[PDB]
Amino acid sequence: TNLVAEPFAKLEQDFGGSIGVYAMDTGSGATVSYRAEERFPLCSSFKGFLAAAVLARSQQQAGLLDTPIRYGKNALVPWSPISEKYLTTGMTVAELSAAAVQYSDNAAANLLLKELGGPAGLTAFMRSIGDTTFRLDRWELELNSAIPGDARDTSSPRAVTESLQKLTLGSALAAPQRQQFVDWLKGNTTGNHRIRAAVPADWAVGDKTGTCGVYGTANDYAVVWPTGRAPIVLAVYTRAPNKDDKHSEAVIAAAARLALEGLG
Ligand SMILES: O=C(O)/C=C/c1ccccc1B(O)O
Repeated sequence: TNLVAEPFAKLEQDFGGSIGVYAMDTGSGATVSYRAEERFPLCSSFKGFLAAAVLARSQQQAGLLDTPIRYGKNALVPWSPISEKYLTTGMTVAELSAAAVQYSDNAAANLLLKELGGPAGLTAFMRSIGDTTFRLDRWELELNSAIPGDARDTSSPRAVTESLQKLTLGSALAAPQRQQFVDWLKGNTTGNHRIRAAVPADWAVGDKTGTCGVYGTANDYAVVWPTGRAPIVLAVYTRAPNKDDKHSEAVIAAAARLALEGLG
């Protein structure tokens, strides 16, 4: 029997679906795992790793991040509020990356995906950092279908957390790029009701959300700096068996609380 897991099982039963959690305390090595190796749809959470992949490329391309991109209306996608706002001015690669991370801007994400060689190019970047689980197969908005049993556009909570650690705290990015990735995550605007709702107000948090909508499917991953302590990295993913089942931000926050409470 796994007593640590019982509150998570109760939570997912109340929710009406499945919850996957992995959390790592980088100071002690302590972890919390629940369905941590199961696949869940990435939804928009892929956009954080997209931004990291762009940052990695910028390490060999002088001024890539500062390069202006003058996209047209044909690049726009529903829920592209930053891209629409800057349509008449253009945006730099860095601004597109920040929009994808901090507003889940769909047009910005697809524009950057194209620069990287599409979903397979982002998947290849994740392979290059040692992530063998992540797979992106489609673009926005098709990647949100979240069909039960479909492995397209999925990863696992553990693989997400391990890759997030490598990119934000480890050596997968050069230091200036690691810091930029962290800065973008800390400026996210979409996650106030998810992992951020689980952490004490004085702790610093960088996160990236995902919401497929269908099949009760939504998620969040975060790096969390408790004041004066080594950071925690964690991922919380959800799904549900019926297409019209609704996702729950409260369930994501509640799972994150249990993860923080369960850490040594
Ligand atoms: O970050 C979120 O919670 C939502 C992102 C989003 C919004 C509209 C359409 C697609 C997505 B995404 O999850 O792919």
